[PDB]
Amino acid sequence: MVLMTKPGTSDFVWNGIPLSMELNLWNIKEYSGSVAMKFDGEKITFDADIQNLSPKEPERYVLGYPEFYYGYKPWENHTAEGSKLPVPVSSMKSFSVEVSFDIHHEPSLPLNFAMETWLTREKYQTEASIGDVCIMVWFYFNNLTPGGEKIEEFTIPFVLNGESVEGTWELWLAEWGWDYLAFRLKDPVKKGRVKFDVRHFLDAAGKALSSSARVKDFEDLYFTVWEIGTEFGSPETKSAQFGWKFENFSIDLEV
Ligand SMILES: OC[C@H]1O[C@@H](O[C@H]2[C@H](O)[C@@H](O)[C@@H](O)O[C@@H]2CO)[C@H](O)[C@@H](O)[C@@H]1O
Ligand SMILES: OC[C@H]1O[C@@H](O[C@H]2[C@H](O)[C@@H](O)[C@H](O)O[C@@H]2CO)[C@H](O)[C@@H](O)[C@@H]1O
Repeated sequence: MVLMTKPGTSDFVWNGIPLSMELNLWNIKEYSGSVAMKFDGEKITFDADIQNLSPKEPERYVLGYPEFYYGYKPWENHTAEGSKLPVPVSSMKSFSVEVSFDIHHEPSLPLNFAMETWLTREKYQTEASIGDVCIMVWFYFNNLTPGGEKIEEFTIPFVLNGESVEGTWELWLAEWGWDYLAFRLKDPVKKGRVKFDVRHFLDAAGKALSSSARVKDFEDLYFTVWEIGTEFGSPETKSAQFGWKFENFSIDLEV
């Protein structure tokens, strides 16, 4: 069992897949109270009951992103050993991700259940900047909209509780220090099981960025990681009570 009760990263293995879990309070300057993240071989859980919160940088809006991930997270210059990522986007034929989740939170708290990747020009960057892309996939949100503005909608299939459905995904785009693309499901799901192919979101992102002056050759970027977690907070959030459980994780990367 892996148990963390303060910010940090631990590597673990879940049904043979090497992963990293990060009790990530990246934009919190100070807090009081409790946080706990645990992996027991079958499930990863997170719980927070924190108060006296203030952000390091209110311009970043959210306060943290407790998560787990497969691959190399640029910002932490970290990857567990044994991951098949990073690989160039062009080499990915398909990348299936499956997980079951159950999110709970006080009603007022800005929060999402979001997955993400970082597409970078070089294989092991320690930051993203102009020319790089962040792609997020939001399956749930509460009192939180993605950054930038909504530009498009895409119909992309996924399997929900074992049934193939067609989701309608809003695409939000922001041009910051790097390009931010967030796909947000229009019928959010707070608890369930999802399976989907990341290649559909890479394809949509490539089309959306086809006329970009900032992103040069999208298919030559490196797909570095797949992160799964919950962003939370806004610049006004002073306390946060929420938690989640993830189970039934599997992936199939075909390169
Ligand atoms: O900016 C560096 C931190 O990024 C964190 O990821 C953020 C990202 O910057 C946002 O634009 C959006 O994609 O949500 C992410 C999660 O909140 C990263 O988790 C931190 O480790 C970095 O310090
Ligand atoms: O860290 C950036 C953060 O942005 C979040 O969206 C904010 C956005 O930054 C702000 O300019 C706008 O006014 O409000 C939204 C929130 O509604 C975005 O939700 C996160 O994914 C992203 O991490």
